[PDB]
Amino acid sequence: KLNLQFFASKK
Amino acid sequence: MITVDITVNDEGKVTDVIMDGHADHGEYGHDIVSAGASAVLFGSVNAIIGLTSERPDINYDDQGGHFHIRSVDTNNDEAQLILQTMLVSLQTIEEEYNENIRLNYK
Amino acid sequence: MITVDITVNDEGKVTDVIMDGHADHGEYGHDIVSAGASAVLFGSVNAIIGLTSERPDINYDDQGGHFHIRSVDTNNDEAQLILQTMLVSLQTIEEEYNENIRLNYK
Ligand SMILES: [Ca+2]
Ligand SMILES: [Ca+2]
Ligand code: NI
Repeated sequence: KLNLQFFASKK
Repeated sequence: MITVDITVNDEGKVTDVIMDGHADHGEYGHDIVSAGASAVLFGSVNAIIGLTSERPDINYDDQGGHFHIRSVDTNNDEAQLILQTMLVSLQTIEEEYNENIRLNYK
Repeated sequence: MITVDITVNDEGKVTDVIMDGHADHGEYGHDIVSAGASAVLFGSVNAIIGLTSERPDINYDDQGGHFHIRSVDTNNDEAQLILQTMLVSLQTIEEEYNENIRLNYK
């Protein structure tokens, strides 16, 4: 599926 | 920061784009730079498959942080225009969010 | 909620894309989905102005969160494939974020 937060970190 | 390494062969055709890292703009769930780049990436890749006869080699970290597109039929004009479009869109994000995303041509 | 109104003419050519609710309150999910759709839309327009010879009638009201692309040369095959690439990318967003964005064909 699509993840708009694919390029965002955990912390 | 997300870095976007683009390789363009002798004839000017885009053969690889490699996108690596995280944008580090906001909090997980609310990062707008990541939302921008992601929508453009996955949108383009799926569109290639959907609108043209090209079937690109795709390899990625399904936990986020790494996507690789290698073109196969680099001569496919429809597919090359979609890749160009992608680059211009990501450049549009770079010029307003300078420190979150970087394009590098090889 | 972001709405996207898409007008196709009798021959299949995309005439109009209207996005609204960009700059409106929105629920959980809005900030990123709005960031996604807008990067795809403004990205596409820039690509249509830099990669093709089509010069569409463009109206962006930054205050209203109302953005309107009206095609002029509807026979420009390159511009038209950039538009259908945009639609695909917008659909990709709809598929997973049905609660924050809706596409309507007219
Ligand atoms: Ca086609
Ligand atoms: Ca109609
Ligand atoms: Ni309008």
